[PDB]
Amino acid sequence: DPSQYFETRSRQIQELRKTHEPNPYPHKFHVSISNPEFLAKYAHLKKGETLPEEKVSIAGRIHAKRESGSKLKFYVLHGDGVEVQLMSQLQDYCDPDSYEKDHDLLKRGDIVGVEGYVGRTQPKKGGEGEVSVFVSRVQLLTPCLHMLPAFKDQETRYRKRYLDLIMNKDARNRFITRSEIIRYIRRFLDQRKFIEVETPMMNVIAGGATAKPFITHHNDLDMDMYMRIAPELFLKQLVVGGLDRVYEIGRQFRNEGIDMTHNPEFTTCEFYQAYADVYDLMDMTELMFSEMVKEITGSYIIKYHPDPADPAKELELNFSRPWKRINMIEELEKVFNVKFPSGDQLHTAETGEFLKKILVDNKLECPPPLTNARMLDKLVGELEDTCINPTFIFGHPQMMSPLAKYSRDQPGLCERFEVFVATKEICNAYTELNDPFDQRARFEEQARQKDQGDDEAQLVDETFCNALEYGLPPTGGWGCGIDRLAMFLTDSNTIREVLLFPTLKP
Amino acid sequence: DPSQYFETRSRQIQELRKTHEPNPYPHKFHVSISNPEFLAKYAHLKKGETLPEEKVSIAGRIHAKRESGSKLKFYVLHGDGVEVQLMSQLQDYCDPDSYEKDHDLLKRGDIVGVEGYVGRTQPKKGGEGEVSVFVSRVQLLTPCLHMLPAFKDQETRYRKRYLDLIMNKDARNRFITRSEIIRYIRRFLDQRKFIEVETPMMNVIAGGATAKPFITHHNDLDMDMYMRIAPELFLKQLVVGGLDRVYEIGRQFRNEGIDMTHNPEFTTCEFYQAYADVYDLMDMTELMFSEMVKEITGSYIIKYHPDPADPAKELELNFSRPWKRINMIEELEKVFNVKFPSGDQLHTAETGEFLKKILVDNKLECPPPLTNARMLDKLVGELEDTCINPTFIFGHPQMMSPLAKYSRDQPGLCERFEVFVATKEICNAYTELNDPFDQRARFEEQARQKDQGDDEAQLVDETFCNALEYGLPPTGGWGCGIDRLAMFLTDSNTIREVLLFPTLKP
Ligand SMILES: NCCCC[C@H](N)C(=O)NS(=O)(=O)OC[C@H]1O[C@@H](n2cnc3c(N)ncnc32)[C@H](O)[C@@H]1O
Ligand SMILES: NCCCC[C@H](N)C(=O)NS(=O)(=O)OC[C@H]1O[C@@H](n2cnc3c(N)ncnc32)[C@H](O)[C@@H]1O
Repeated sequence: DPSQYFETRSRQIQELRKTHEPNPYPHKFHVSISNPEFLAKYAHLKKGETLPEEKVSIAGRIHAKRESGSKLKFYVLHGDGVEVQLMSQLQDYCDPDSYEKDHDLLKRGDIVGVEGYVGRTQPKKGGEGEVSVFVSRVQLLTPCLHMLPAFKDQETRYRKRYLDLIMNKDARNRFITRSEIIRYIRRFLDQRKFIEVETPMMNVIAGGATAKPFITHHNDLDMDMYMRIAPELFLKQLVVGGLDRVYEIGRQFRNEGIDMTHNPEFTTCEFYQAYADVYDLMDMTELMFSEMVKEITGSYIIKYHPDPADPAKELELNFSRPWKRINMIEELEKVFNVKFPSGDQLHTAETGEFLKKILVDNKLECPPPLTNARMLDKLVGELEDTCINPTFIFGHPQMMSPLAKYSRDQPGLCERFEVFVATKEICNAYTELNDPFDQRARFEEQARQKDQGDDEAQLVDETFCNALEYGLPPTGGWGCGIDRLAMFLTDSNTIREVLLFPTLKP
Repeated sequence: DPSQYFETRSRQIQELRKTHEPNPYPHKFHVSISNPEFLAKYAHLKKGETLPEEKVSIAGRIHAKRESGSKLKFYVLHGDGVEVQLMSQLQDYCDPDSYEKDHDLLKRGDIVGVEGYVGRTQPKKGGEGEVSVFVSRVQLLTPCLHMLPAFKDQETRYRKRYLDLIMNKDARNRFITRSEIIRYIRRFLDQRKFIEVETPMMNVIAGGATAKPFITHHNDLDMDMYMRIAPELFLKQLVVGGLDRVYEIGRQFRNEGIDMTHNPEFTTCEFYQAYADVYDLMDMTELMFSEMVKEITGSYIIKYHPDPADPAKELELNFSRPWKRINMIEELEKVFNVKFPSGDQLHTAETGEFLKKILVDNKLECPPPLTNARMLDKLVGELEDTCINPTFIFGHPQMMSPLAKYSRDQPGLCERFEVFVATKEICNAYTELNDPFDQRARFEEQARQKDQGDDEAQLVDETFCNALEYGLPPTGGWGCGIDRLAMFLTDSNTIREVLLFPTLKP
């Protein structure tokens, strides 16, 4: 029957394309007022009151149609996230000889334009009225050839996102919220005289993060190229150039598997501020995010539901300042009740045995290669799993942070922090390593990590090294995951529901 | 000697990293006031007047250093696009025993922080004074290991953009202007209740334009994918979903050669508005662009210098409304003094012979394949080459516009326009083709164009065709080249000077 409806409506519309008495695909319809403005402009009307002088013209998609008798029909239009009811008595219709022929063509799902006047209906059985258009003329703008469903399934909603947006309206709101998150961040940085810049997405070396890149080829120059995994190395060059405050909100490309917090392409905001350090960035972060949550949510506290198998599970995310701050190695010592190496020894093979002994005793599986950086990163997860409120984890070792500046007092650690919300990492920031001598050392250490099997290690970029030799000022850098911010502010348990068209496993 | 300077400064700084008496790479310096704010706050000072009570602390890069005698030195700092002079008498220096040792370490090009008070110098020979910092303490923040040049060359500036920004400051301004163009467009659309969205950059089918795409591979899913050449087909699906007004400012990827108006990756703004048509878009375009030019330039008229071999050549770009409007085929008939086919016959092989006869008689070389769409596109160039002011070219044929809606009165043409400025195409817009029956026809016609050798033809996307069957309202679509807008508003004769890091021919 769905196939029968599609074939019947197709032949009907196809005939109208030849005959053009209704002209099923007209060019222009003049909308006098949007549906939301319509409902707000005339909400003051009392139940039963009408203004026949107030002529309007609106448009939208038919979501409901009912007809009682032959001289009365009702419609419900969806438009701009608002539902508007139409009432078409025959005494209100201009040209009553066209009344029945104009209506019989309209089916549920069609885009229609309608003219008429304003009034609030008076139900005999339910009361409270409804601001409606008292139809004088109705006109088909675009016919819907398919029968719309009466649709829970998840991964069909991702291939036909447009159908999801038609049927739910719940999806529509969270993508608007995602837009508002991005515009809040731009406002925050623009007001601080940041310059919005754009750096290449196709590079000969993909640096600035630890990830596997996408590869492509430019035919005209017979040149293989990597899709960028981060804009970091370019943005620091701009700061070397004199652009003291830059930021970029764009797409990243990382060749990794899909899960509830990972997409092969995703949006991240990175900003760089000269003459600031981590402690400036820590105050910037919790000022920006706490006040963003209150402005968008209405409260400093969010109720998040992480488990899709148990929607009753409720987490309470308190973004109130000050945020909890913890030192990584200090708390790792408390988690496992053991004194860790000094910190300048965290790269040694003796430390590697120490880390693996903790992993196998606690039955924590670390996928190979078992470099000290990866093994420790797995151990840090035991800290992340109790960070519900936004929590700073500070003091990453140097073997894990090839581009973060060494700590001014703690020997083997870096001035670096990550923020975790509901156990997920939402942003990464540190004091920019502006020391070309130490930078070379970190790049050599990464090269040795790749020698033991870590293909995602960050090897040296000599142009970036040249910029550090000309001089990068003391600056602070910062990067966040926009998609993950959208998850927690829209109460989405998966990243595939804050992405309009998520990467499809075909 | 440049190598000798780099090796000498390296050994010197390397020693300071061990000794740490100066500590060549300190962590944090507290800037009391930015250099531009400094020059504006104290510009009221008269020549010779000082305020020893007003203590400041600023930072920047040394661009000039002079020393007269042993107790007086001058510096000139560059910061935030502003140049500030430092005066360091020994009577002003706190701890005079450190005065000479603190200064001798500083070389031209170093990032330094400086403290002192405010005053305007009084030159005995040149007058007019200069608001200066009367130094009490100077401190090295980042040493510059390389000798800066005394630098015209072009393509070395693209590989070391940071060096370009250090030496010129002329480059710095046009990238700020480019930022202001993007933010003007966002303001224009945001004020009209547009939603800023993001659509995939990695698709299984790259549609929405006529171009050759980049190909890549996702390992986890063993899946080949195309980098997007346009977001159009996704944005129309959002309008089918109920997002009546959407826009996206992001990167496009087209595998084509580099020239003065083409980069393999470039930024384009596309917006889609339901219930509007070309004539709405034409007024939107010349309202947005004319008022953007006046707000950013200060005038409705721009002086553009297109030829790099002849910088004296000056074009006058008048963005005043109304803009000139011309019909494509109507003016092509006047250009060649010949009546063109009816328009519904422009796809036929008889028309193909007609087009080639014009091309070979006028010695216009069209690279194969010689499809009617390509041959006509070459002929249209003869119109483009006299469009100095922003000019609409309206009425493209259907064989050239597979996604533009057919004209309501002109049989074989589409409601489509392109805007040309100084003979270059800056934007492309039309009435969205919301007719799935005719859309299939256009996709079949493109498939036949590919059969005759046009590998860039737009073949069918069946998911997008499904969305049109559910119903796309009558909408108008619009797309512009941000990089090309930046060229004309910054007086840049090549696209590689409005791109921070342009694609490098290695
Ligand atoms: N100089 C200071 C550091 C700047 C940030 C650094 N360049 C960077 O790339 N950070 S990152 O940790 O690699 O990623 C940034 C954030 O993006 C998010 N992210 C990372 N990978 C993904 C994926 N795959 N999908 C979605 N979001 C992701 C996550 O919240 C991260 O904290
Ligand atoms: N539905 C209305 C039409 C929307 C626009 C359509 N999707 C589109 O892609 N237009 S385009 O003509 O293919 O490109 C848009 C603009 O981008 C610019 N452009 C195109 N190719 C390049 C390249 N290679 N570099 C820089 N700028 C470029 C140029 O000004 C074009 O007018």
